[PDB]
Amino acid sequence: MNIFEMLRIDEGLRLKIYKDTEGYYTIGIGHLLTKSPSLNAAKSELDKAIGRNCNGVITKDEAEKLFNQDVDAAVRGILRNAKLKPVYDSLDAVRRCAAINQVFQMGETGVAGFTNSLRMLQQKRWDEAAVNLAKSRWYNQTPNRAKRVITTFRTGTWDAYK
Ligand SMILES: C=CCc1cccc(C)c1O
Ligand SMILES: [Cl-]
Ligand SMILES: [Cl-]
Repeated sequence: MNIFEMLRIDEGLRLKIYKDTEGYYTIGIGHLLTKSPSLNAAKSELDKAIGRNCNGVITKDEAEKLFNQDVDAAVRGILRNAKLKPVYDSLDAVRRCAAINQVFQMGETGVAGFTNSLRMLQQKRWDEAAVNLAKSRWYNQTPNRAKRVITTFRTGTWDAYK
């Protein structure tokens, strides 16, 4: 298992513009296009991102391409965050995947306000952190997924992803 397989499991793959769980225009492997509720803004965005007029549809290769960039962007976001960097580096590899997933799903922003959890993760207080983590809108809106990630933090193994 690795970060890509992991996130490809959590986000799925779709070749046509779609609305995510928050009702936003997305495509491929969880690639957010825009927050605006205008489809046309979305297609514009899609066009800009691929480098061609897609008319709302892309190839697998194209999705995978966006995906590579996106993973990359997430990690790099982590490492550039003073609050995040230190935690992330304190962790082992599996656990690090869990951190990327959260960041991929919610942004460096969303993750930065998980102060308390962050701290607990840094201290290696696994179960403690796992409980804290659950007390959140994130867990409550996307429970199956949050569950997987949390377990991942808690145990350091890939069991949640079987
Ligand atoms: C709940 C936060 C866990 C966490 C620790 C380190 C770095 C990132 C990006 C992260 O999401
Ligand atoms: Cl792009
Ligand atoms: Cl879910």
